[PDB]
Amino acid sequence: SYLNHGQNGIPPSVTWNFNAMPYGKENPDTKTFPIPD
Amino acid sequence: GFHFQQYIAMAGRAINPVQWTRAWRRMEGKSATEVYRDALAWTNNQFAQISRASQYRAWWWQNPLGMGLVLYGTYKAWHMIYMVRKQKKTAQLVAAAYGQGGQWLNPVPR
Ligand SMILES: CCCCCCCCCCCCCCCCCC(=O)OC[C@H](COP(=O)([O-])OCC(O)COP(=O)([O-])OC[C@@H](COC(=O)CCCCCCCCCCCCCCCCC)OC(=O)CCCCCCCCCCCCCCCCC)OC(=O)CCCCCCCCCCCCCCCCC
Repeated sequence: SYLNHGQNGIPPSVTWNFNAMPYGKENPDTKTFPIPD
Repeated sequence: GFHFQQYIAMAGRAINPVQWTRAWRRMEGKSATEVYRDALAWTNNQFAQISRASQYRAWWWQNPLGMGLVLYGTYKAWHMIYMVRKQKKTAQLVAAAYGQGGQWLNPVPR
């Protein structure tokens, strides 16, 4: 009976944040194809 | 150049409010053409005094560069009093809006 003394949802499996987004003029994590001049 | 003290005194009288009422009374029966002609005549009288008296008279500030130095000094005073003040204000404005040097930032990279 003590198994039901305390289930809204669950904790998130993964999280995404702003610092995970890349930035940089030279950083190749932002370069897919060259932008025309 | 000459009569800088008189010019300072003129500015003082102009800022004095009582002189505002005096000028309001003097402007009774007066035209914009007359006012403009009077101001232009005053300026011409100053410059003509200079042109005439520089031929034979020397002021206390006479120097091997003549009135060029007095004119440069007038310009430098104007600069430091007005333009550098405006620069200070603009600097504080830019530093509050974008950060120091924000007006010289490079465009956002693409
Ligand atoms: C601080 C300087 C730096 C300024 C900021 C930086 C700017 C750099 C750019 C410079 C550009 C200069 C502008 C050039 C344009 C032409 C200007 C010009 O020739 O006519 C000026 C003008 C002269 O008018 P004028 O048409 O030739 O007619 C002359 C009269 O007939 C009278 O006839 P007179 O024969 O009896 O005398 C003729 C003449 C005689 O002028 C002279 O020959 C100078 C006599 C002394 C020789 C050594 C000069 C330098 C060292 C002593 C003076 C220190 C002050 C610096 C003065 C710089 C100008 C030389 O009279 C004067 O000019 C008096 C000036 C000295 C006033 C002293 C006031 C002391 C208060 C400040 C505390 C002490 C100083 C603190 C330390 C500052 C260090 C930077 O001088 C005035 O300022 C008129 C004052 C009217 C009364 C105002 C109420 C009193 C307030 C006193 C301060 C007045 C403003 C001066 C500010 C400087 C002191 C803080």
